Amino acid sequence: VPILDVLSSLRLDPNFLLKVRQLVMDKLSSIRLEDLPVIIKFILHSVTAMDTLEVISELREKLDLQHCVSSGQSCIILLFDVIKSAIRYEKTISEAWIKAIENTASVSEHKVFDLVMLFIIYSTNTQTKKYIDRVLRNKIRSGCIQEQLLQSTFSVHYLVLKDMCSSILSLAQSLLHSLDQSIISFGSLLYKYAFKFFDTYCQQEVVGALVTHICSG
Amino acid sequence: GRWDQQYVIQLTSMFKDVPLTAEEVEFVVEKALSMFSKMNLQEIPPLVYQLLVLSSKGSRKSVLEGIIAFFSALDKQHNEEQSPSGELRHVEGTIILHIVFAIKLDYELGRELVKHLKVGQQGDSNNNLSPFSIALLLSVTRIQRFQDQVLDLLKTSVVKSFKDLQLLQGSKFLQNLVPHRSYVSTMILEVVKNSVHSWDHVTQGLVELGFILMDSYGPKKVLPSLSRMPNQHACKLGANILLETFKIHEMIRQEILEQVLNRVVTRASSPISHFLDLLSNIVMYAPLVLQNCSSKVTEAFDYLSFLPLQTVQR
Amino acid sequence: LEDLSQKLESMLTFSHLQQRSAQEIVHCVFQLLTPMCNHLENIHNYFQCLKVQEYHIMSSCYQRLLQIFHGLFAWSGFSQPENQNLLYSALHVLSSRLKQGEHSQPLEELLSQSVHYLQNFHQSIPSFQCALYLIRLLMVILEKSQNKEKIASLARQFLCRVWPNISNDQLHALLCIYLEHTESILKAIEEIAGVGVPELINSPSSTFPTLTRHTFVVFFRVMMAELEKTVKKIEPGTAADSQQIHEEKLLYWNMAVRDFSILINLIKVFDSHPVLHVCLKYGRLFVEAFLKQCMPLLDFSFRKHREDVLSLLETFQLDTRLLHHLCGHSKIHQDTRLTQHVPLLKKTLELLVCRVKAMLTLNNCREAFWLGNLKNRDLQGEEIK
Amino acid sequence: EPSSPQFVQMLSWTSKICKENSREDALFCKSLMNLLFSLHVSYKSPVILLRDLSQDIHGHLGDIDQDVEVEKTNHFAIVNLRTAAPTVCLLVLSQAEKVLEEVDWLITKLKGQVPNQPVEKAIIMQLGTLLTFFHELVQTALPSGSCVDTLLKDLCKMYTTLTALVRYYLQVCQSSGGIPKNMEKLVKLSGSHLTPLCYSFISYVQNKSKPAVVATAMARVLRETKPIPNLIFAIEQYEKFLIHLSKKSKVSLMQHMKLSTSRDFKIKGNILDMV
Amino acid sequence: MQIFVKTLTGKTITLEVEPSDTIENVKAKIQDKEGIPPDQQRLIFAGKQLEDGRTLSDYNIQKESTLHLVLRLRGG
DNA sequence: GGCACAGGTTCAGAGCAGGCGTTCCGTTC
DNA sequence: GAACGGAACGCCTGCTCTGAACCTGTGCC
Repeated sequence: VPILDVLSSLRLDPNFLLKVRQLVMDKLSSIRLEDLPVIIKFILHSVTAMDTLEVISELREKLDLQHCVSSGQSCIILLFDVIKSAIRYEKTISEAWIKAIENTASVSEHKVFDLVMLFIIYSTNTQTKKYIDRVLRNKIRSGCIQEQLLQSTFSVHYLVLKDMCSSILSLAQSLLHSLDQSIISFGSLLYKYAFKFFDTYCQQEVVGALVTHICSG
Repeated sequence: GRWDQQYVIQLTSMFKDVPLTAEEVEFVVEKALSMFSKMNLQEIPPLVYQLLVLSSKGSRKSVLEGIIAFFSALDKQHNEEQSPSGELRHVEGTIILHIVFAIKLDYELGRELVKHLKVGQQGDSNNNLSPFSIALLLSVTRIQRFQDQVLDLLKTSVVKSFKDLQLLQGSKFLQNLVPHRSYVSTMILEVVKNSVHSWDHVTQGLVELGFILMDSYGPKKVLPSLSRMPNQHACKLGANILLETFKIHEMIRQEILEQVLNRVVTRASSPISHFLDLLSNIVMYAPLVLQNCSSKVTEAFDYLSFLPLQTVQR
Repeated sequence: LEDLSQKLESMLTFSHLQQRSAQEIVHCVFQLLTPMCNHLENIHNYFQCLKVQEYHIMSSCYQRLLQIFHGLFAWSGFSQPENQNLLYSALHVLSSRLKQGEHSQPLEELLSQSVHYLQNFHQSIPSFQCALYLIRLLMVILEKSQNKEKIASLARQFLCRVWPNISNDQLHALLCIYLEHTESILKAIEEIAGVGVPELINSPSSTFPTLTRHTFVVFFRVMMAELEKTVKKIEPGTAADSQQIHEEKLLYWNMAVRDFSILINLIKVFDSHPVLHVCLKYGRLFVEAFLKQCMPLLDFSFRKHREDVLSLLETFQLDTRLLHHLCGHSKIHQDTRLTQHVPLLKKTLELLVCRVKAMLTLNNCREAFWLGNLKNRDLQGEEIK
Repeated sequence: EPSSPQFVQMLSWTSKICKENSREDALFCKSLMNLLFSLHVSYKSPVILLRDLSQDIHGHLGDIDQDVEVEKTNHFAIVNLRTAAPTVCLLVLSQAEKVLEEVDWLITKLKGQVPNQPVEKAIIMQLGTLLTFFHELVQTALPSGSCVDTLLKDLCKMYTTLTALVRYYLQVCQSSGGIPKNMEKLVKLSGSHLTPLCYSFISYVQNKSKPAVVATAMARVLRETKPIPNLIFAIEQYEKFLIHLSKKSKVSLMQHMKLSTSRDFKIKGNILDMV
Repeated sequence: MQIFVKTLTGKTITLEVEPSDTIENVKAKIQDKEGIPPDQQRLIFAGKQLEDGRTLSDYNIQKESTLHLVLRLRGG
């Protein structure tokens, strides 16, 4: 792992870099949690522009995030901080990710990580908000993203989204405006669970937002 | 009958509780609005309150028409007297505040208002608006349900103003036909100039508009004339608004700057030149505020590798 | 039953009602209707197998019943499985309205029994509306599965009977139902359009009655709309597809085109506002379908199967011409209401011309494409000046 | 400054060069003309200019009838058989489009109002002038290339603009009872000179027929189909709005115009040799 | 120091108070001289909704400068 | 007889306007 | 007095505006 720290921080050719990237990616699910953020950081700045969809898909299908599940939640927060540092500017990976998951909208067996990423990236990029918006409005409609995913999402992966309260709330607000009561149902379930597991500040914010939708819309 | 100019408000309020037709509410409002001319100023807002809550069950477009005609004409009277303020703009502000708070109940008023100041066909935007109406709309903005339509209206109103002016300048025939009306850009800056009178429920809307403009109409096709030239006079108006706003309102200079730095930093995927030109202009007016954003300043310096060169340099 | 039909219409497609769920109401209604209004339905059948005010009432009762049945059976909570135990008990009831012992039977067999029971009413009924509700009911029972033939025979009987007035929209809906279940739409219109004539020969009221000098309109409307809808469904494949499939497609086309010709030729006898209004509005749609879903096939099957295509196009000119005449007619008798739909027609025809040019262009016979300007006629046949 | 005498002598000198010199180069000519319009427009409208040029084109290139004797080179020198066809047609057409933008823009502004009288008058004078322009162009044996497509799309633009004028008049004359005589005379001209020729033009283009990737061939051919239809649609839509105004004026504006000519096709005994 | 307030009936009313004094003090004076309690009052100057914890120095409010009132009836 | 610049063309994307779809009032018998 | 045609506000289709690059044709070395 500290090899990967070093090698990530060096000037090295992309070919040896791609070799060692595969020497990592074959040994993804054979690992503890402790090591993964520094590994993944390296991987986030090991990719090309052309191996982006393939490696996101490879990664996303390969992972567990649940076998690891107080070092677990702490090192998953650091994993997500590494993700926050790589998503911010490298749009060749963020748009690659959005479109890597929208293309896996066929199978309804797409999991927590797909939605955690939706929320994080919706909070992250002001600009790519509406592609996420439209992807989710089509996604929800297919009999995909449903409650049970949201349940476990907010049941375990809450400390990450604890920070991203207003992100969730903006999504919810944008959902409840339109038709297709599936939309409205899910946006309401969002409020419920979000209010449930989060701070008293979050709760105060929620009810404020709710009475706003009431007096207004 | 002729109305004892003192106690006309109470008379006006008597019509409130009687259920009337559209015709009888119309008669009272048209006459009562004709009364506005021949008065002192300061009585007008509560008059307007009673007018409005009566107008909830009748002809409301008629009242707004009369209002805006009144205040636009008198604004022009003030402008020509310039080329009588410290109370006048105050009463305006208060009136705006009344009508916002009354819309807060009844939304039909909002939609009838906006239909009145719908550009639609662009020639309506050469009789529709005044600085005063604009100030109204930017105050209205604060209602979360209305922050879309009003801003699409002002934005698209401003772009079409520039499309006209470009096309008029590049013809002589049209100049030989038309006399130049007011054009939306200069109305908006008069408003900002006159926001010193210090009703600041505007200024958040203004800020919001400036940011909208620079966000949308800024070099993205640039990384022609039609798509280029009058979607740069937009951006320039955005930035120009913000810088001018910033020189007046010492409460606001912080929040602008935090938003600007968020914009500068997170992107530089996209071209953000206009922003940095702005930032230079701001600091060159008053660098002291930048002590207050010391936090975001130092946060940028952790991101100053992942940023590209030109960003950093300027 | 007036009251109960009002309440179902409100509920599915009144406060003490609305504070209950639809499921609750329908769940109770099984027990509150089925065995004891079936008695009453049987009693109506007994009566209608055979003073006038009672007759009016009893007809009204009969239609209200069947309306209730339709309002019941179409409930979209029988899509989901929860309310379907209820449906299985309901079907048990309808089947056991004749015959008992066939307990916990297969669903489809029970459907057959229910609908076979519902058959026997066909002669009893006095008025149109009853027939319609009955048919719509059967159709929504039967989609829980060929069976179109039964619907078609029934619809044909109830289009062909005497019916001693009638509102157009009823008939519109019935004939939509007829044509979308018939085997061959094309020979259906052909049969009906060698029979649009005996409305002029015989009666100033035909061998296919429900066909007054009034009612022609609606026949026409539906024949045009449903034909245009039919042909739109065709997909032209490629040259990888056999000559055989192309041949049957072209014959299909040819039948549809001569059908269209026959339809349009009926305008000279039946000149009005609204019959014109129809062929304008529909012609353009026909032609567009012809562009978007024939022309690529012809490009494919030109060089082998050409002479058919030429017969086809040549034939198609012979009503295209009528349509241009119609546009002119519509301009002259300056009738706003028709002229609204001209220019898209025009634009659509010229676009056909140019598409043919392009069609030959691909097949390396571009220079052979000659034009001629057209003689200006009315609808009958002149050279108007 | 546009009104300054130096602008003026400059423009005048330019125009003298355009009246004087053949100069069989293309781009040279193109640059002069572009110069000339870019000056002239700051002084006054370019239509009588356009008219003179169109006439000169007609004189140089031919006519679709193949039998009318014409020369009016004398107007504007910068023309040959080499110059004027594939270049100057486009250029002058692009200037006409700028005019039609200006006028549709006026009209939108007028519907804005609900000052009027001189507005309409100037608009009509403009429209009639360049309608005469289109007349002299449309009689012409242009080539099958780009300039011909350009012309169809500028006609569509023409008719559309007329339609918009008509729609303006709907909202007026219902209130008052109107159509001042200018507009009548204009529609008279629109019928007599322009439209029937349009149909004759199209006869020319379509009857004029005289190695390529099949998919891009599809792209080419289907791009080639649209404009003539879009023309038709615009004409018919002029006619339709005239009808309306007729109904709501107590006037037959259609007594001026004619039974819309229409186009039936054929195929001939050439396909035989090809196979 | 003297100031003005005007209301929904046009009752021009004259309030004498020092500028360093606060706004809830004026609400007390309104309950006193006009009988209107504080919580229903909504006080405005020149298109600014005036809060409780401020004073007249905060809003640059000066001699004979006219305030506006409304009755914020929660229910009505 | 070949190379370079021009100009045409074509595709990809994105953005926006208008016409039809639903819902109601005027006009003509 | 009623019914059927004219009329208004929103979403989708498609068409257009624009740029960018390839490629091919012509003229000069």
